[PDB]
Amino acid sequence: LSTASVLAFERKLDPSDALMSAGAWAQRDASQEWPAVTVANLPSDADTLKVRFTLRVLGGAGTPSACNDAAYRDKLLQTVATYVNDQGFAELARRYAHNLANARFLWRNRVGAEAVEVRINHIRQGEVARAWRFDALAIGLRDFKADAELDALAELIASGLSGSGHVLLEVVAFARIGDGQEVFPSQELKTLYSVRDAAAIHSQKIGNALRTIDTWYPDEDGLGPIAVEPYGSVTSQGKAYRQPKQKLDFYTLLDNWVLRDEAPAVEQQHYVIANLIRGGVFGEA
Amino acid sequence: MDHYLDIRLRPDPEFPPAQLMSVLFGKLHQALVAQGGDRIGVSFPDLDESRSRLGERLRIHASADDLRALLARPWLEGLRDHLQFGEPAVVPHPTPYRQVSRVQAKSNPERLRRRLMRRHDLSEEEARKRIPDTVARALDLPFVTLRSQSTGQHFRLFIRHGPLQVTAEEGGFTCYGLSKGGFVPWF
Repeated sequence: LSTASVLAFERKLDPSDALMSAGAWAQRDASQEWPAVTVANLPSDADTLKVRFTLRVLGGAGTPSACNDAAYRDKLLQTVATYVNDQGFAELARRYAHNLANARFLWRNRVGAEAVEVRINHIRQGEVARAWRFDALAIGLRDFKADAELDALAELIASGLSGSGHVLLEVVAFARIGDGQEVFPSQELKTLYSVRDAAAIHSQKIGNALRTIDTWYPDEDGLGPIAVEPYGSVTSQGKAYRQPKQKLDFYTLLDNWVLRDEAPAVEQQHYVIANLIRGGVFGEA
Repeated sequence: MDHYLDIRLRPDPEFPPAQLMSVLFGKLHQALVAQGGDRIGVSFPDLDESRSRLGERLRIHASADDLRALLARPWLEGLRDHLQFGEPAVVPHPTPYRQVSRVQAKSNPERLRRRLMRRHDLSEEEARKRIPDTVARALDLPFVTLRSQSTGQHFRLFIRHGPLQVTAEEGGFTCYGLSKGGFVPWF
């Protein structure tokens, strides 16, 4: 009937902090004990990297943690219900699986690498239930939406976002950046970011490569994907995109589709649902 | 050779122009170990000194053998059938006497100064009034900041211009990444 004043959503697709360990190649499957970066001098024995984080795919899309109006609550839940009757989460889930497929969570530890392999493990207990292996340099990173045996990893995340099972994913990334150069972890307020005396990447930075989805935007599709952001901006390159003057924008496409029940051929609604999977204090007033 | 392409001014959401646009130009290549190919060209057409900036867009002409012989392994491909190649460009018949360089600047480090001066495995009885260093005072750094590990803003460099020819690189003769002279014109 109108927008509420207090509304927040919770972070689905939450990664953990990815600890980065080095280690020499030809010990790959027997990588129980590879040491981590011990600080700030890096050897030449170790010739590849090892980046591991766990990923939980929770479930629930348009259910707020803390709403304020019950009519708006049920209208938003029936909008997400009419989205999910149309199709699963599998179109968003295959695009999340694309970012899982390469190691694009290695931000600059991937550019300048000769072979990067990513191993995703769907685990029910400590026992591993089904494993995956992908080649990061040889798979996509831009477009054309085509690689076999990745659709099962898409259907897994579609089930986990739709709630058809608990999904826990334990990923490992082996980056042959070369014979022991000095890699770059995240940096706090200059000091490198650590966890326990082991260098790592923040989970919002690991998570920022996962909602790098959005190849649909007002300009032509020649530059590729942007992270799904309200008023979708880039913070250091400088270009702050998706101006609210023109209508393709999260708050506009949310408030006109919940309150004003819009349905032309507008089936790029994946940006709005991908913002709801991101969560956050949306508005309000 | 001729087969050089420029793209038009499009904004790229993968490359921030903040601290690495004048540093990483040929650093991901294997030219520092030199096990395979060794031909790479470094150029800078843009000399504009207005206020706190020197060089901001990419036009750097490399060699002829590097795109053709060194790329037998997949290292720059994948972007083959994106667009159709249009009308070809010409190699410019004019060129000026303009081109900038950076080769030989390593003479006297500034983080380690007092002990490079006299150590030949002997003592120091007179080491306080040897030369006056308090006479000279200069402060200017308009050069390309090119960074490494354990650096501040920038270590040093001074303009040591004057070596310039109309001759490009040669095989086997490399000092850092470039030889005496080269071919790049204005247009």
